[PDB]
Formats: sequence, C-alpha cells, structure tokens
Amino acid sequence: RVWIITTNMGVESVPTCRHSKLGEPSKTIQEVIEALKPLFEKRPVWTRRALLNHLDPSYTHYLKFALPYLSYLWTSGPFRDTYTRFGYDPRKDSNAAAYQALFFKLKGTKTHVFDGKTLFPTNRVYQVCDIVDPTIAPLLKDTQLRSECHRDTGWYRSGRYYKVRDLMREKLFALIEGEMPSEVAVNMILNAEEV
Repeated sequence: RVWIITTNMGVESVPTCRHSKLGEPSKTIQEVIEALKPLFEKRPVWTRRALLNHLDPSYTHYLKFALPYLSYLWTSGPFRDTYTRFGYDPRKDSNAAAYQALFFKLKGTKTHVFDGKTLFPTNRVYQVCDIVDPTIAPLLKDTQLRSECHRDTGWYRSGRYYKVRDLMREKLFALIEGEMPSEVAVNMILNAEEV
C-alpha cells in the first residue's frame, strides 16, 4: 500500500496532510520526496507521466511511494489522474484551468507534451499547460473561464472544452497509427460552431 488519499469533485475539503498510516520513509524514498518538493512549488498539480519526465529516471518506481507524502490524487473530474499538493484546491482557483487533465480512451514517445505531430505517443492523459500544439493551445488560452469549476469541464465552457477534446482525439487517432493528422480533415472540427 502506498497510502495515497484519493478525491473526487464532490469532496468538501481537499486533503491538507498525509495519510495517518504513513510513517517515516527510507532515505531512498526521502531523496525522491526532496526532488518532488520544488516541482510542486513550480506547479501544484501534476500527472505521474509529467513528473517522471522531470525526474531522475532511477525514481520511476519509487515515485508512487513518495507522492503520498506531499500530494493527494483525483480519481475523476477535470483533474483526474493528477497529484495535487496538500492544501491546494484547484476548484477554488481559476488559475488551475492551466492544470486540467484530458484523458483519451484510445488504443513510442513517453512525452507528456501534446504537440500534434510527434508519432506513436504512449501518454493518454494530457494537462493543458503541456499542450504546445499551436492550433489547439490558443483555444484554451483565449477562452473566458466559467465562474465556477464544473464537475466535468472544470473552468472551461462546455462547447469550447469539447471542441478542444475532439481536436486532440482526432489528432491522436492519426499519431498513434504513425500518420500526420490531416490539416484539412482536422480543420472541419476546428471550424465547427460550438455546441
């Protein structure tokens, strides 16, 4: 057991400290905890994949034991599959729109970045701040955030959120097959009115 505390969007208050069952970690895990601390200062919400890509690769399978000392895990909602530092509630801070996670249920590079062009991505959960694709990123940079964090779409208006999701999904369909997305094909999704 790693003693990770999990949350969903209905939780009254987010976790503020580690699971009571956790004791003091080995020096081996403490090293990973020390590496994680500044990463959580830089960015309060992270997927496992994004963290691994910022960590010494020898920490790969110690990471799951270290995270519960600093963070809790969303198991659904707009922050699904992200670890959030204790005491930070992304439902209360619209700046957390940048850290929302989009999961894709689809069938290579280990990157956490969504560029729209790198073939055979293995990642299936992308955070907004890691979307560099210049045709998709402006859609979420420019949009007026909602006045409340929605249970599914978080800080993003539904029609804009699902346009972005559809664009990403279409590009992934192709990238995972070893094909470049068709600009003209994708442009139909991009130019569609928002539902």
